[PDB]
Amino acid sequence: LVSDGSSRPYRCKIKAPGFAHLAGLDKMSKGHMLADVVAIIGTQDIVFGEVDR
Amino acid sequence: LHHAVIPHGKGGRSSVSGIVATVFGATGFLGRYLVNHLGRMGSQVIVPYRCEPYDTMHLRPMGDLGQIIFMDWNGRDKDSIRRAVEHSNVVINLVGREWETKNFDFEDVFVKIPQAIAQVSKEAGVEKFIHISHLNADIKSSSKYLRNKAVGEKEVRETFPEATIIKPADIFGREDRFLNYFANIRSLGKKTVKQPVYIVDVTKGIINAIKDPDARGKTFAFVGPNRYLLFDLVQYVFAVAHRPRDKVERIHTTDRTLPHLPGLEDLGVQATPLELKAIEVLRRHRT
Amino acid sequence: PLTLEGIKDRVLYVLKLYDKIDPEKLSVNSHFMKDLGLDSLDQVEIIMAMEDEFGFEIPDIDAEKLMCPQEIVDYIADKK
Amino acid sequence: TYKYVNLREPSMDMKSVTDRAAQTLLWTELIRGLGMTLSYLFREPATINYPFEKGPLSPRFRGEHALRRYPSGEERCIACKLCEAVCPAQAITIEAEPRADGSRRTTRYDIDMTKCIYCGFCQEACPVDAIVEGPNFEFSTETHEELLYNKEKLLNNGDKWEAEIAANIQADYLYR
Amino acid sequence: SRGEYVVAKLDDLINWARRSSLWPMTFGLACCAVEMMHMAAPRYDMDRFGVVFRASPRQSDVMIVAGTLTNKMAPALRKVYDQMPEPRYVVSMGSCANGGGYYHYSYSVVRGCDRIVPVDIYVPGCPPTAEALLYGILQLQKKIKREKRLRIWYRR
Amino acid sequence: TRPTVRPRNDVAHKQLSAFGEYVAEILPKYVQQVQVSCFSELEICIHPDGVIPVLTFLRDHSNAQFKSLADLTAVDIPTRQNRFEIVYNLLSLRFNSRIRVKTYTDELTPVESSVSVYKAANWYEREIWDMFGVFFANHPDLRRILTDYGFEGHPFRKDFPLSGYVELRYDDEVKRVVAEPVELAQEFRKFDLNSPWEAFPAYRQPPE
Amino acid sequence: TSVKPIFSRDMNEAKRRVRELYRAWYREVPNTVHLFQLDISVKQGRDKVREMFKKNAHVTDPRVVDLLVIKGKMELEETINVWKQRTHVMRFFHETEAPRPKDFLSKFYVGHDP
Ligand SMILES: NC(=O)C1=CN([C@@H]2O[C@H](COP(=O)(O)OP(=O)(O)OC[C@H]3O[C@@H](n4cnc5c(N)ncnc54)[C@H](OP(=O)(O)O)[C@@H]3O)[C@@H](O)[C@H]2O)C=CC1
Ligand code: SF4
Ligand code: SF4
Ligand code: SF4
Repeated sequence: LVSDGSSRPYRCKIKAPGFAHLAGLDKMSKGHMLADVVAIIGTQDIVFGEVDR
Repeated sequence: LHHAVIPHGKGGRSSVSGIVATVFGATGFLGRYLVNHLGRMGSQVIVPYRCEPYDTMHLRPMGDLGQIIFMDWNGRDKDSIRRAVEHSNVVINLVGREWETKNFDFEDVFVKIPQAIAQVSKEAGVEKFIHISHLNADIKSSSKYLRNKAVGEKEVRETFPEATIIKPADIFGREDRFLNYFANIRSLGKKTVKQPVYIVDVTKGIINAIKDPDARGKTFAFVGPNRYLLFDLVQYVFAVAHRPRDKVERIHTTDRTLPHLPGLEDLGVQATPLELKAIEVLRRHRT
Repeated sequence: PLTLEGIKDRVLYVLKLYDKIDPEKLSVNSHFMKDLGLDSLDQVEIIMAMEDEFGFEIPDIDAEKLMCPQEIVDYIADKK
Repeated sequence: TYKYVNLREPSMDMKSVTDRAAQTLLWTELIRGLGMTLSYLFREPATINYPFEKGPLSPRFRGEHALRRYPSGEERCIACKLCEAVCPAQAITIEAEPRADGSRRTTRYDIDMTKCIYCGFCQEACPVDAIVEGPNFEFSTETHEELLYNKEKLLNNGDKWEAEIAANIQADYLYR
Repeated sequence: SRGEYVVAKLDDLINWARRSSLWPMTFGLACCAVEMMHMAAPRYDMDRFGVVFRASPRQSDVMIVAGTLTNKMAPALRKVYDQMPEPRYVVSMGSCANGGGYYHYSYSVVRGCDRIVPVDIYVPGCPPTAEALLYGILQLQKKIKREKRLRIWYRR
Repeated sequence: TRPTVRPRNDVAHKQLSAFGEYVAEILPKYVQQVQVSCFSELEICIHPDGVIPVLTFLRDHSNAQFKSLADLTAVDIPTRQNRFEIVYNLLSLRFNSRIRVKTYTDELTPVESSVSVYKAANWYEREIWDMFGVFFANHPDLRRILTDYGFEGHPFRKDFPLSGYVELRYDDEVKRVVAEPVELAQEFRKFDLNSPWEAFPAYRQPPE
Repeated sequence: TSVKPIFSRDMNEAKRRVRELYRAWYREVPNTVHLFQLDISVKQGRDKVREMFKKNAHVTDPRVVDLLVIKGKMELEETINVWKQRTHVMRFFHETEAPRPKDFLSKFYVGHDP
């Protein structure tokens, strides 16, 4: 949070573990095949709402 | 006149534009594009149907939130039609099956339908009534279609005289009849010279003339830009598409200009040719 | 059949084949940019159009150095 | 404090290694899974027969957006604009006027059902309990015109019942 | 008029045949998808209504648009809509999708899924409680009970 | 003051004060501020050239380990000439502490692309480029991610208003989806909530 | 005053990269109008391309030119892949009106647009 002396926050921002966990997908999945990639998307819990921030 | 028929602000998506249009038809082709351009203009459209609401469902979200409104009409009673045109700025008449049904001929749709609607309209007090007609629909022969249209033309010209009787030539587009029959072939080849006019210039002309007053009373006719032979056009269709009785008679029958009546140039719309849009629309060939 | 004159004739009719040039009005000292009313946009159009016509790539600085019909013909005579 | 996993080795003793081999070549714990699933077959499943039996709830569900009124009295809303001041998608639209009497009242009290996220904030913000989130949740509306409430729709919906709303509030006017 | 009588009876049979099973496709963008999978749950059934949850688009009867439509989403959504057989119906589930919703005054959001595909059944809620969605599909079925296509064809 | 008001530890405050004084005096090329708030979370305010050198210092050195990376946003402040604030936020695995590396920057001159030492910063810097337009020279790939492709405007600025300029609709004219200038159905009302009367006397600024 | 620019020294390198970027768009166009099964003549698309170039010839500040070059390179990448669909490519065009001209009396009829 970044607050002006205010009742409106000037700037909120959210660190999302979904974003951080989607961030390393190449280096997690350089040496496998596509069904394993779907398992990789599974094994780091995704909601895709929070990956948007 | 009262407020909320006056235009408001810019255009598009429930900007309160001018005309409140009662349309008879519009579940077919040209009326569907016409409702589309009035939704772009942002005009409230009252349309009655008669079929299942699934068809008016797949043409429903053309308007914005709650602009267009749906109700029922029938080819028999004045009360339902009158209730559908109780309050209207303008009304347009576009109707017709191109084969006789069990219960309807080419007679009495083209005859009997403009009678009752013009009756309740002139008792109702609508303005800028636009009645379409096929081009070169005569008292002459070869079509119950064309002669019933000529009788309806004389009806709409005589009673309610300041109707814009409008006529395009035979149109082509995404859901053309005659180019579809050119695809639905086999064959036979004749001669007839013919000008094709694309559908979007037609419906642009109709919405511009209906929104621009002082251009009333006069019948108009819409012109194809090329005007050449039918069989050369069939060779053009097979060339662009990569592959080597009433409809065929009524395309072989009559294609001409009428120098009496004014056309596109009293409206200020650019003519889209056959070639551009025909290349745009001829998909659905081999790969 | 690879001389200066055959290359200049094929360069000449593709100068004919470009649309906005009005007319060709060829000269050894034509300078179609400013003496004929063209753009550096159209300069680079014509340069890579000649590249599209008959061969070698003509990169950026040599595409800038031409500005002129016969200088194109002579620079191809250098390069080809 | 930590309690981690996967710290063992396959035991080199002959009984344990032939047991892992027996599971490998005899398809055993797969059949153990089949046995567990058939145990759930032989239970009675827990479904509710929907159009007759309705799934349970709380006294504090947030549904219908109904209005209330005084005992044999007029409209409970003062039009004090707090609900539109708090409405986090601004779906309230209040235009207020007095009438010929003198008590301050409304003209236009509109709830969009599209923007209304169903908070509860307008219930909590109401000083007189004018708007109340209703009990029933069955809207199912075939046309988008019909999902835009007017004040008259809200008053009819507050006069199709109060007895449910009154019972819910009179049970739980003590928590909030 | 037993011709008309056979028309009405056969129309009842075919439309009951349509509305009987109605396997959907769950498009499911956001948390409305979680509540839809909670009406896939063992308590609120879908087997009873013949309703088979199925990711197949090619055989989709109805389509449950739920979640939150975005500008990046919309052309792919309508491409999903096109490769679909023409007897088809749409349930707009959720306050986000049937009118923009809580992210209404925003960029990158189409103001409701009306502006892409036509909508038969709106059902509001955030999330629409699984019970209420099941009521919405029941009133979809009653819309299917009144559709009179074969009546219109015979007296057409 | 003791019930229902959160008490604090001055010990952590003294520790962070000494640590910030240390870091500030041993990298004096770029430090302009080391500020410590009341509840002991460190802020270091930095010129936009010591990005790579200071982060290479702060990843290592065994007195401040701080491997863990988080948020990078550049809080859009007008009434400055250097508008944007790139905020690194760093966490120590070894010491359990949070330091906010605030570096300042302007509209058009790049900071130096912290992805060289921070493999988490790749989509973070891509996000900052997409929402703002802060450029990152010496970077592998800059694209638009978390926006539409054909959309532009860099929307998380203050110049970009709340509604977008464009608004999609399907139309059957050209049989596809198009974009139009925005035709709102309602105003998005605007409540002048900034009440007067000086709710905090300590944070007053000197008037002119 | 210290300003550290992207690429530029004078506008010569600006001219150089922008003419090469235009060459990239020229050989970009026919492949894409064939790939997306589009419906527009190649002449028209290329003239709208060069019209979009000729809109912003009025800027001489070289950092602005650098940022323009990088933007155009981004979208040439994203259309030389298949990452952008038919919708965005048509969205560059305006085949749906948008009719509004700059006549005085036309804006005096459809009111309150000065
Ligand atoms: N090239 C061309 O096709 C040209 C056509 N025209 C004219 O344009 C008009 C529209 O053409 P088009 O769209 O192709 O044809 P349509 O048959 O599709 O249009 C007629 C519309 O009115 C409805 N309708 C027709 N008869 C009845 C009836 N008895 N009761 C109720 N509804 C009826 C139709 O079916 P439904 O009832 O299911 O809604 C349809 O919605 C026609 O009148 C045609 O003569 C003019 C010039 C050229
Ligand atoms: S808070 Fe209650 S009394 Fe006040 S305006 Fe809203 S509903 Fe009416
Ligand atoms: S529940 Fe929330 S969104 Fe709905 S009217 Fe009340 S305050 Fe507004
Ligand atoms: S309506 Fe509520 S539950 Fe549904 S997608 Fe939107 S935020 Fe999620």
